[PDB]
Amino acid sequence: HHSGLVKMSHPSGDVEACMVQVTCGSMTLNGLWLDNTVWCPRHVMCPQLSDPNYDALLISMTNHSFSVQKHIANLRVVGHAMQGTLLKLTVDVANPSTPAYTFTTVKPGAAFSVLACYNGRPTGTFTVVMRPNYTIKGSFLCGSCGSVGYTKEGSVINFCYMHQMELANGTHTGSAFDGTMYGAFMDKQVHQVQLTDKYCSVNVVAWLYAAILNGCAWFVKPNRTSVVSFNEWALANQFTEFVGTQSVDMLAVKTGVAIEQLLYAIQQLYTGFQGKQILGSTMLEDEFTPEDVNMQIMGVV
Amino acid sequence: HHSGLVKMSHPSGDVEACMVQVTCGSMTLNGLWLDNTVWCPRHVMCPQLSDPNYDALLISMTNHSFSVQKHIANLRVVGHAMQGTLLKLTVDVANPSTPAYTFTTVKPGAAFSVLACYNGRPTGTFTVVMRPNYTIKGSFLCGSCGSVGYTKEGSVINFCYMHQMELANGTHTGSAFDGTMYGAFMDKQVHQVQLTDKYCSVNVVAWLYAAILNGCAWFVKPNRTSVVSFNEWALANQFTEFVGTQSVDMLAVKTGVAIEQLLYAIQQLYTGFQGKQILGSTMLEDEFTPEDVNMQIMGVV
Repeated sequence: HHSGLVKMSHPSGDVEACMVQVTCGSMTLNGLWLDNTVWCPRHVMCPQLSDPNYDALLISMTNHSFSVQKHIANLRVVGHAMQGTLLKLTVDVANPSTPAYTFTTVKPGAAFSVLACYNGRPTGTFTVVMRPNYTIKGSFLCGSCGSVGYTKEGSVINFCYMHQMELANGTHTGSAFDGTMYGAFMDKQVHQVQLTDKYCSVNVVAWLYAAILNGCAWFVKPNRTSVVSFNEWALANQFTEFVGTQSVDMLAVKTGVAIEQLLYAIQQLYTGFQGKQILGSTMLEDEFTPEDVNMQIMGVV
Repeated sequence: HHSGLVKMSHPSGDVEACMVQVTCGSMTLNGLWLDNTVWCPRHVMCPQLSDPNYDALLISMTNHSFSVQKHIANLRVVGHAMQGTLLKLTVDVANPSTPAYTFTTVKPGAAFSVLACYNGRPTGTFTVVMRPNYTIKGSFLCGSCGSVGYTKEGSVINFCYMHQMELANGTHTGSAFDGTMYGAFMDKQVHQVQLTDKYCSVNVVAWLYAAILNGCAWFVKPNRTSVVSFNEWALANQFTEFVGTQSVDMLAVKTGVAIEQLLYAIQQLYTGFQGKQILGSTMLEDEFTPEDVNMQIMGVV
């Protein structure tokens, strides 16, 4: 039985109309063009990208150091500034396709859509969850820096991610549009310690509820673990602590299974499934959120 | 270690600009508006959708039976015709956002992108493989009929799917734009036998090669099975017969592992992984194609 659950991304139209190519000397990557501002990673200023002095690089630059092309036009740069790990270029024309938008920060376990681009040309879209160590399991190649991740509320786009790097274990990180990197990472071509990932408990619970909404419920016993008792279990077992939400509450209402019944389940399943399947998997799945389950299986925003 | 592989869809921009809402009396669904033609499922003509007479319904209709709204305008219908399970409405204005496009038929194991829509409003994009029983494991709700699936070559969009139904096991099917349904299915609200699914061998091979390109290769032995010998194995074991492609050939070249080495591997792994993992899974994965692996891990179109 198929669960109705797929990795689903927002439609990328509105964001595609905001992507440009930024070139500063030898280096070329993607930017995001909203109003009269173009955002892009600052290492576009760098030739030898290990321990570089972006402050010195920045001052070395004038407005004519930066070339910005729209492929999906040429924008004249009339300003330049650095904010954390991003450049903030000002251009003479405002993007007439600028969406209604905000900037935001995504939190571990939250999902968002990524528009992957090369040379300012949109090439693919996918959706990820911010992991607990502030990486994502994306699909990025050389030239992908500057691709953006975003959520959408109504017609408003919430930009949350500008892509910056691949870590040794093949995951990816980038920055928020305040210029801070997610996690403790730095935008230099240096060795960095990746933190440990954890299962996202709220999302494993969402998934068990998705199984239930598909008729799969052998793992539900009457037993129960309190959130508090579970959260002390979690800290010893590479699970995040669990924090409930109204979205998880809707699922408990629709199915009549209590959060605490599944917290207990997680505790048992972690040790072993015992040769059984859950939604065609034999390991806990934490890549779907309570909102994904509410929307895709029940129609609920 | 993360493999760099995600379920990746084309950017949906060009197609979003082609989606409209079609309403005929009580029933509302999505259409695809290219040039002066709007395509939509024919059961929009139906009130009691079991054993309906579309031929009689069709004749019962005039041009003023059909209302077509663009939300992402109102199009006057000046023609109407039925082709298999689709209506072909002619409208007075041609879509000025019409992409370069073709129609095509997708084959089992091939991947494509779906733009899911409600009331003519794009709401999500995802990517699927056409299964061997001509269903897809999608994410569709009431009102989703008329959403479209498509591939993309260069700037040309290859429309291959217009969504029609959910089968009892939770999978989905629809038609090609010649109006034929995929598989033996019919667009009536009646019981239908679903055929058996099979593992897609070419795609399990692509996946084992993706593991190899990520350093994971414990399952590679020197042993070998011929395609022919494997294809006779497959017919007894719910695998598709394997047909190689140049894309699978590139992977064999880049890694120096022979197709036949992995065909043998599949044969052993099918019985059991023996408590080992492959790319973080413990079952064979057939949802990624040789082209997905070539593009996402190596940059190769």
